[PDB]
Amino acid sequence: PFEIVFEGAKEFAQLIDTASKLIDEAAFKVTEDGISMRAMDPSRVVLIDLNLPSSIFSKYEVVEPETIGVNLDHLKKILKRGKAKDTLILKKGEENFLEITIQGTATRTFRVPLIDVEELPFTAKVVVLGEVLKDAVKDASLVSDSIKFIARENEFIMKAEGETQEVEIKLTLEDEGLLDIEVQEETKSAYGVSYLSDMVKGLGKADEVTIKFGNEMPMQMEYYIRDEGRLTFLLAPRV
Amino acid sequence: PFEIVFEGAKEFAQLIDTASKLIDEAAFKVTEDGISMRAMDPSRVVLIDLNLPSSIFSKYEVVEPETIGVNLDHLKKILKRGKAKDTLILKKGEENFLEITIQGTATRTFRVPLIDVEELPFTAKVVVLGEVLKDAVKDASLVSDSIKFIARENEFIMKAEGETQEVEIKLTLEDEGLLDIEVQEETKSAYGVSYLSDMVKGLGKADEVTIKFGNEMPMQMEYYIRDEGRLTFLLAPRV
Amino acid sequence: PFEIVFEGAKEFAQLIDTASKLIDEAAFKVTEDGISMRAMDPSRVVLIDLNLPSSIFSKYEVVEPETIGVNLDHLKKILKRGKAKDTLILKKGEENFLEITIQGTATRTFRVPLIDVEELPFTAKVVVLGEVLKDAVKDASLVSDSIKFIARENEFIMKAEGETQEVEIKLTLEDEGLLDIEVQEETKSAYGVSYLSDMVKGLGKADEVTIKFGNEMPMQMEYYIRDEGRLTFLLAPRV
Repeated sequence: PFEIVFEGAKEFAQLIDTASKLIDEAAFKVTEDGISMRAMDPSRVVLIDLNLPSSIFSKYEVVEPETIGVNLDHLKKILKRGKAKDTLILKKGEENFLEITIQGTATRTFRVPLIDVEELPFTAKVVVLGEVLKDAVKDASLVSDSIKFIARENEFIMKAEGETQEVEIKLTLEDEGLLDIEVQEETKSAYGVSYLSDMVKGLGKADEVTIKFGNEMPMQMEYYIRDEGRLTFLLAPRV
Repeated sequence: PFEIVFEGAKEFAQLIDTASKLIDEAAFKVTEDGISMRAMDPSRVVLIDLNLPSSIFSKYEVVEPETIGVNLDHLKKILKRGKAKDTLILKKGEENFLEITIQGTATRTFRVPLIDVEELPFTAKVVVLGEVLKDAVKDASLVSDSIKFIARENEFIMKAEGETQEVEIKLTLEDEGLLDIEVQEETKSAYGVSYLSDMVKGLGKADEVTIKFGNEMPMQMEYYIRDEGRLTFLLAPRV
Repeated sequence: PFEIVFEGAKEFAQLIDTASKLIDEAAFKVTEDGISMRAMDPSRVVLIDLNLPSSIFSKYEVVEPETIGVNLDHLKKILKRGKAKDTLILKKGEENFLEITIQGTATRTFRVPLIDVEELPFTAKVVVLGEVLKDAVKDASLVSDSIKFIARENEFIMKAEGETQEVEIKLTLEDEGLLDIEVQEETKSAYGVSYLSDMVKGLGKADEVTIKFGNEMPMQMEYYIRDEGRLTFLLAPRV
């Protein structure tokens, strides 16, 4: 069916690690154009959409298109064996088995059984640095389990208050953190910090994150893996 | 009342972290000259005297003098959010609330409720490197809960023995560790290693530590934070 | 009896640390030529043979030959106090006490009581990089408690399978990992991963490891500490 090679096994491990913090089971659609995966977290709050085009792979050969289901927690522990300079080879041919090869000084091939997996009018859009978003969520985690997103004409505010203390992060476009802001009407919404904590991990300091959300509306978070691999989250608002 | 800015949020976090290992509650006197704090550990063995002059702050503006009480364990977790290059802003104006702002790529402002806090003839003086003192205490921690301090005319000895093993550290002025030694009469005293372990943390390898103590007498340990900020411990002798 | 000095206290600590993961009690024979130690793991599966010649020591003076018994777990915690650039001095003279001196900025001398300790036709030989052997064992640890060693005329295979998954590492001399291979007849044998995990720790990426084993036969693993200090393991085959 296919032979797929990814340079930098550790970074691919982190990518799967990030997803594994929200999902445990997922089906990967392997086509001629790339690898796509759409899964949902157990609490049905987060929709994860991962798109890995062939351009981010050193070698991409798919003889026949196929959808495979893997255990991300199982897959993660194997991918963590790879170093930063290691080469990752994803081979599939034994009908119901996935070959995971970590190639560095030597060639180490894992053999994993495949499993059966069952397969918005945003009024505010902002583009923020991954660092700022990461720090803001962690800050909110100290004071509350809930973080509020506020977007005005020329300012973006992330605010969280608890029983005793409070944290607030304001961005006004003239700052380094905020790169772009497109707001139609004043937009307020609150989300679970615990969820945002998991989907914010793996973010680089230079990563550009696009956030779309509305009043009492789910938010869409999107950034790119190696500039071509798209990772999109759809987070439901806090009840 | 005041606006105080400190460059290097992580180092300030470590300073509060060090104190938090001995005290949980403390009152900070904020004057025109600097910030001072005098608190005592729960076991009433250690007296901590911290002095932070305005010279170690990038911006020091105190409109009106005031004494504020904070939870160091609470304060510590917030200050740990700051990086090494981060900017720390301590703002106070809302009568009973302290604003803690971590400023790096973006501006993140915490809001913390203030709490109500209730506010020797040394015969031997030595000046030792922070590294030597740190290593000696940790060495003593392996063999005993008690460490003995011995100071002669031209030698300084830290010795600890347990039930089975023993460690000894001798300094004779001609060594790199000992920089100065002023001893009137032969001086012996023992102290709790657990306490010395906490007050020795955060010490640099180049820090100069001045130790004063006497026979069956409490010891005074003092070194400087950024060459101007004075940190002084008063440790009672072992019973 | 002797005064022995070793430059690089941290590396010596790691050496004792590695052995301590297999043995808890051992007798060290100190002669004019070097220090040797032969002990066995509690489960009587592994024989450890350590040889430390005088050439790896900065100063080696043995007045009288002697065999001393120490607690490696006790010894390890003391040696961990030493840094990479620290100097280690092993002094013995008080008949039943060992002096352990860590010398860096200052001189810290420990005093430890000595204890009383009670003192193959290989058909396949391979020389492999320490990195490859380390990675292979860790890979096998994920899928099974048993790892199989296979050596053919011009290929060396380490294979492990569990209940659901499988890992395989093939080396064919033309690879970077395999440096030499001398095989008489086809050789197969299996060993416990848990044991191999402990004796593979401390291995460098550039270390050359010589492995000798036979059909249903114990394996001999050998590499060198600082090119002169020989460390040899004798691991029994899996039942």
